[PDB]
Amino acid sequence: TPSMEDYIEQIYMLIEEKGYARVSDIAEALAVHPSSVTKMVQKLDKDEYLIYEKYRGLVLTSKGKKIGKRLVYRHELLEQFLRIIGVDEEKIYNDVEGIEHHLSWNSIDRIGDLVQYFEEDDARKKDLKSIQKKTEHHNQ
Amino acid sequence: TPSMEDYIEQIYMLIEEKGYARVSDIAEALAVHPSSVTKMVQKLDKDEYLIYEKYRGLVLTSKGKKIGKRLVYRHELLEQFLRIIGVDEEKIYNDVEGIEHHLSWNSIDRIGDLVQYFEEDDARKKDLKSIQKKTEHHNQ
Amino acid sequence: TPSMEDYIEQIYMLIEEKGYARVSDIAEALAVHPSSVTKMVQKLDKDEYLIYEKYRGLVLTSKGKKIGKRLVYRHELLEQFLRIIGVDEEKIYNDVEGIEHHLSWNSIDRIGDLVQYFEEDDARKKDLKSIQKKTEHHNQ
Amino acid sequence: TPSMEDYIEQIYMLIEEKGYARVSDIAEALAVHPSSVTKMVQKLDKDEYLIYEKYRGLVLTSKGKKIGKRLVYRHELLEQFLRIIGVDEEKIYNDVEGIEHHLSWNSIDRIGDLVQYFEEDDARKKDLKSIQKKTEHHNQ
Amino acid sequence: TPSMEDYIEQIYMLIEEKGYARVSDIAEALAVHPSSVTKMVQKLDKDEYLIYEKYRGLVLTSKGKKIGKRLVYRHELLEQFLRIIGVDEEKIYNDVEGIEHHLSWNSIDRIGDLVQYFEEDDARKKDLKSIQKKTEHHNQ
Amino acid sequence: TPSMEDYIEQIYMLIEEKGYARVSDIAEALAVHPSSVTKMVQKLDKDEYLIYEKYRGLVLTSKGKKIGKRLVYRHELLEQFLRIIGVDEEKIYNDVEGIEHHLSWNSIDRIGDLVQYFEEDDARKKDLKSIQKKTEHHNQ
Amino acid sequence: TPSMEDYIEQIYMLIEEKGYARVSDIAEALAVHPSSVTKMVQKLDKDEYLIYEKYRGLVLTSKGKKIGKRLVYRHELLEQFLRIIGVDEEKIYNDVEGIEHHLSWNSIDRIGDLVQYFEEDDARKKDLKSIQKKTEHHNQ
Amino acid sequence: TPSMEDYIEQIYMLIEEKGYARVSDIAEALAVHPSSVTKMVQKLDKDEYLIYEKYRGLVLTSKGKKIGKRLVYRHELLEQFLRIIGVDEEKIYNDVEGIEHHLSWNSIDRIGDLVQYFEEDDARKKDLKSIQKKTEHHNQ
DNA sequence: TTTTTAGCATAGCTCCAACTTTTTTTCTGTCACCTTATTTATTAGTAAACAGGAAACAACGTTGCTATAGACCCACT
DNA sequence: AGTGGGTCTATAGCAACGTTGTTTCCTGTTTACTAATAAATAAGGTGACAGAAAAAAAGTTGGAGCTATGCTAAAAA
Ligand SMILES: [Mn+2]
Ligand SMILES: [Mn+2]
Ligand SMILES: [Mn+2]
Ligand SMILES: [Mn+2]
Ligand SMILES: [Mn+2]
Ligand SMILES: [Mn+2]
Ligand SMILES: [Mn+2]
Ligand SMILES: [Mn+2]
Ligand SMILES: [Mn+2]
Ligand SMILES: [Mn+2]
Ligand SMILES: [Mn+2]
Ligand SMILES: [Mn+2]
Ligand SMILES: [Mn+2]
Ligand SMILES: [Mn+2]
Ligand SMILES: [Mn+2]
Ligand SMILES: [Mn+2]
Repeated sequence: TPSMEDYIEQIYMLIEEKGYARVSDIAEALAVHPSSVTKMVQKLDKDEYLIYEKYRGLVLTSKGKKIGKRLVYRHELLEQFLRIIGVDEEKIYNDVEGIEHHLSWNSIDRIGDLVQYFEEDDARKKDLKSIQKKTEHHNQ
Repeated sequence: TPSMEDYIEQIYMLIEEKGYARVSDIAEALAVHPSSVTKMVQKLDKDEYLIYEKYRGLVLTSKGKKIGKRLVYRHELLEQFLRIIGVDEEKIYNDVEGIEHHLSWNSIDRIGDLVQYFEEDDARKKDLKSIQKKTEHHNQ
Repeated sequence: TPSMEDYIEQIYMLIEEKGYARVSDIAEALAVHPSSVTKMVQKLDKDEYLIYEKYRGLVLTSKGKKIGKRLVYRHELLEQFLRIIGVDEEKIYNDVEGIEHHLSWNSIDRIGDLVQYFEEDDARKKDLKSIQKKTEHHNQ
Repeated sequence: TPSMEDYIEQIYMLIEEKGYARVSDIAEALAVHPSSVTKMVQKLDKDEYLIYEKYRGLVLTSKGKKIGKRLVYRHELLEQFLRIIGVDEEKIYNDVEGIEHHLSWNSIDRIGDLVQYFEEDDARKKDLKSIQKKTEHHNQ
Repeated sequence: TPSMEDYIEQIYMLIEEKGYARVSDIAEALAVHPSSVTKMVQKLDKDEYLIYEKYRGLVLTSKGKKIGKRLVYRHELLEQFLRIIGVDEEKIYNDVEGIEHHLSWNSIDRIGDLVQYFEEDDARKKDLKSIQKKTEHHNQ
Repeated sequence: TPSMEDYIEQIYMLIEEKGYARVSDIAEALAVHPSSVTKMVQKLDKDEYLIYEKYRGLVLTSKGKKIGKRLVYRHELLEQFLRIIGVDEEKIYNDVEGIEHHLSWNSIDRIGDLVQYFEEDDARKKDLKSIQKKTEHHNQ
Repeated sequence: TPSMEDYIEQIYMLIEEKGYARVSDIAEALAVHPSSVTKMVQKLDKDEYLIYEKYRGLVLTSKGKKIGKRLVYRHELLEQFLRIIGVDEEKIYNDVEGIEHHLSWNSIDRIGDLVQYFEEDDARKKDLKSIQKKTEHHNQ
Repeated sequence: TPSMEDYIEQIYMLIEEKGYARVSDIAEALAVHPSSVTKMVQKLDKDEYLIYEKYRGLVLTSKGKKIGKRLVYRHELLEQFLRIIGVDEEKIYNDVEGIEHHLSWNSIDRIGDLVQYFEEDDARKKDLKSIQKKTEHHNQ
C-alpha cells in the first residue's frame, strides 16, 4: 500500500528534521484528520516498523530507518530530476508526491542515470534549454 | 477524476483499433466487473462526453474524440520516453498506466522536449547506455 | 444477387447514420427474421465484403464502403428523380426500393442527366406541372 | 404476383400476333421449362382468366383480354419513353421487362404525360440531346 | 372442288369458335384420317388461302376469311330455311352438309328471299303447318 | 354406292327411250371410257340387277325396272321443282344430277309436297316471282 | 545550581534510553509537579542548553549532550564505586543521587583511580571483604 | 534535618575546644546571621537537645553530647579518609562538610574499614600513589 | 562603647487548582467493489413448404409408303 | 363400232417416328420456428475510509502560601 510508504517517508523526514515525530505535525503534513493518523500508526505498529507508546510517541526501527532513507533518496532524486528539466517549483512537489508511489525501482535507476549524464556536462543542459525555448516559441 | 480520463482513453483506443467499443472488451481491458463499466458509462453520459444507447452501445463525441486523442498522444510519448532510457518492456505499460494520471501537462511537455533532444542525436543515447552500464556494474 | 446489394446498402446507411450496425436494427429495417440476417452476414463474410465477429458485430471494408456509397448515391438520385415528377411520398420509397436492383447503370446515368436538365431551369418544371394538371383533369 | 401479369401479357401479345397461343412458344418466350408453363396455365385457369383444354390449348377471356390490352399499352409506352431519352435498344427490352411489374399506375400516368409533353415539341428533344452530349463529354 | 370449300368452312368455323384450329380437331370434325388433313392443308397452302407452319399450325388469310364468312352465312341460312319448314333436326345438318356444295348462288339468294318472306309474317307459317298436317294425315 | 344408282337410272331411261341399251351410248351419256362401263356392267351383273350377254347386250330385271322407275320419278320431280322456282335451265340438269344421290327419300317427299302445294295455286307462284324480283333488284 | 545539572542528567539519560524526552516522564522520574518541570525547562531554554517547542517537546544541544554524557559517566562510576565496597543496592541509588552534586571533579578522579586500582586485582577485594567481615563481627 | 545535626556538631566542637559556646562564634563558624542562629537554638531547645538561657547561653545535654561525639568521630574519619587518598587540603573541609549529612552509617563503617585496611600497611599506600601518578600522567 | 534580639521587608520556590491544547476511542455515516440474479440480444440447428428443373411418359402430328379405284389412252375384234 | 389389255395418277389405310404436351419425381432453396448462449442491465450486501464528536490526558498558566536571607533599629555587659 502506497499510504504505508508515504507515512514512513514523512515520519522519517520529520524525525531527521526535528529529532522527534508528533501526531499533530504528521496530520498537518499529510492534511488528514489525527484519527486517521492514529489508525495508521497502530497499523504500522502491527507491522513492526516502529514502536508506539500509548501517549508518549513513536520511535522508528532499523528496518524503518532504512526504508525511510531509501524513500527520501528517491524523493530527492525525483525533485532534482524534475528541477533539471525546468519545471515550475510550485508543481514540482505535487508531481513528485503524486508519482513517487507508482514508479518502479528500475525507472528510478534510469532517472538517476539520466541525472548523472546531464550533471557531468553543462553544454547538454544549455542545448536542452535552447531547444526548449525554440519549441516553446509556439506558446509565446 | 483520473478514472474518467482512463475510461475515455481506453474507449478512444478501442474505437480506433476495432471500429466499435463493447462493454465486455472495456471490462476485460480495465479488469473490472461489467456492472462498474455500466455505471461509468452512465456517469460519462451524464457528462455529455459520449452518447449511450440502452442495449446498442456507445459513440464518442467530438470533445471526447479530442480528449482521447490527447490522452493517447500522452500515453504513447510516455511509452517512448520510458523505452528510450532502457526500462524493461514488462513494467513499461504498468508504470505508464500508473503515472499517466498524476502528471501535469508541463511535465509532459518537458518529457517530449527531452525525447526530441535525445532523438536528434544517437551519440547522446550511446553515451547514456555507456554510463548506465558503467554505473550498473555494481548490480553485476 | 440483388439481396447482397440491398444488405450492403442497408448496412452502409445504418453505419453512416448511427456509427455502428446491429443485427436487430438490420432485421427491423429489412423486415426479416434475425436468423436470415445472420445467414446473410455469414455469406457476405465469405465474400470478404465485411469483417464479422462472432458476438461483437460487423465492420465494413473499403470495397464495401465504395459499393455502399455508390448504392446510396443511386438510391438518393432515384428518390430525387421520383420526387421531381410529383409522385406521392408514401409510395416513393417503396418504388425506389423495388426498382433499385433491376436497373442498369446506363439508365441511372440517363436519370441523373434528366434530373440535371430539369434542375437548371424551373420553367420546365412549371410547364411539366401545368401539362400534368391539364392531362389529369380526366381523373378529376 | 408479377408472374401472373407477365404470363397474361405474353399470352395476349402472342395471340394478337399469331392468332393462337402454344405452350412451346410461351416457354421459349419466357425461357422457362414447359412444365412450369403447364403449372402456370393450370393456376391461371383456377383464377378464371382463361379457358384451357387438356390437349387442345388456351383461349383468353374478356377480363383477360382487357388486362392484356392494358399491360401491352403499359409495355409499349414504357418502350417509347425509354427510346425517347436515347437509351441503347439492346437494353431497352430488358429494362422494360424488369421494371414493368414494380411500377405503380400513377407512375405510368406520369410517364405518359412526360412522353406527351416531349412529343408535341421537337425543340425540347433537341435541347435534351444537346445537354446530354455536353454532360456526357466526360465519358468521351 | 367442293372439298376445298368444305375444309375452308370448317377451318373458319373452328377458328371463330375456339380461336385456333388444330389438325386433330379438323380430322375429327370431317371424320377423316389426319394424313388426308395434312395433304389438304398442304394443297390449300399451295393455293395461298392460308399460311401453314411445319409443326405450329395454320392461320387464315383475308381472302380465306371472306370465303369462310360467306360459306358460314350460306350454311346458317340453309339451316334456318330447313328448320322453317319443319324438318327433323337430326337430318337437318346432314342434308345441309350434303347440299351446301352443289347449289348455285342464285338458288341461295332465292332461298334467302323465301326465308325473308316467311319471316315477316307468322300467319303464312301457321297456314303452312296446317296444310302440312292436313296433307300428312295420310302418313298417320 | 351412288354410281350404281346413276348407272341403273341411265340404263332404264335409255331403254325406255330407245328400246335397247348400248355400251357406247351409256359411255357417251356418262362421259366415261367404255372400259369403265364394261366394269360397271359386270359388277351390276354380279348384283343380279340385269342380265348381260358377252357380246349381245344388257336386259334389265323386274327389280332393276322398279329401281329405275323410282329413280326416274325422283329425277323428274327434282327437275320440276328446280324449274318451278325459276333457275336457269342450263344449270338445272347439272344440279339435279349432282344432288340426286345425296338426298334422302324424306327430303324427296317434302319436295314433292312443296311442288303439289305450289301447283294447285298460281297466285303463290306469282307472289314468289314478285318477291324474287323485289329482292333481286340488288343484283340489277 | 545542582538542580540544573540534575535535570540535564535526567533528560540526557531519558533521551538515550527512550529516544525522546517527555514532560510527564521527567516529572515522574524527579517526583515533582509538572509545573515545576515546565518552569525548569523554560529556565534551561533561557540558558541555551536545549531547544524547547511550545507543545512539541525538547531537544538537547551539543553542549547539553557533552554535559549529560559527563554527568552520566560520573553517576555510573559513583554507582560502581559504591557497589565495589559492598553497600546494599537499595540505598546505593539514593546515596549517589544525594552526593553527585556536592562532589568536586578532583574527588571524582580520585574515586575513579581507586576503582581502577581495585579492579585490576581481585585479591585486594577479597582481603577487603575479609577485613569487613572481621570488623563487622561486632554487628553480628 | 541535616541542619540540626550540623548545628549540634558545631556546638559540640566549639564547647570541646573553648569550654563554652557563644552565639557570635556559632554564627561566624556557620556564616549565617545571628537571627537564624537564635531561631535554630530555640528550635533545638524545643527538641530538648540542649538547655538555653535567655541571655546567658547554651549547655548541651547527655544525648546532645553523645550525638556530637558521634558526629565529630564521623567528621574526623571522613577527613582522614579524604587525606589518605591525596586530595588537596583546601577542598577537603568543604567536601567533608558537604557530604557528611547525606551519607548512611553503613557507608561510614565501610569507609572506616577501608581506612583501617590502608593504615595497617604502607606498601598499599605507596602502590596507590604510584598508580595515581601513572594515571595522572595524562594531566601533566 | 560594642554585641543580642525583634520585628520589617523583600525574595524566588513550591504547590493547588483551574484552564486550554493535544491524543485516543468509539460512533456514524458514506462510495467501492464484489457477488448474485434477472433480462434480453445473438447463434445454431431444425423441420417444413415450396419452385423449378430433369427425366420420364402419354398423346399428337407428320412423311412417306404402299393398297385400291376412277379416268385415260390404244389397240383389237 | 364395241371390247380387252396395258398406263396414269388420286385417294386412302398404315406404320413408324419424332415431336409436343402432361405427369412424376428429385433437389436444392427459401422460410417460419425453437431452444441455447452469451452479453447487457438492475438489485443487493459487506466493507474500508474519512468526519465528527466525545473523552481522557497532557501541557500551560495564574495565582497563593512558605521559608530564606538581608535591613534597621532598641536593649543589654
Ligand atoms: Mn515523498
Ligand atoms: Mn507521497
Ligand atoms: Mn493510458
Ligand atoms: Mn490509466
Ligand atoms: Mn435502396
Ligand atoms: Mn432494396
Ligand atoms: Mn412486358
Ligand atoms: Mn415482364
Ligand atoms: Mn357446311
Ligand atoms: Mn360440307
Ligand atoms: Mn339422274
Ligand atoms: Mn346422277
Ligand atoms: Mn545522577
Ligand atoms: Mn541528582
Ligand atoms: Mn562536620
Ligand atoms: Mn556540615
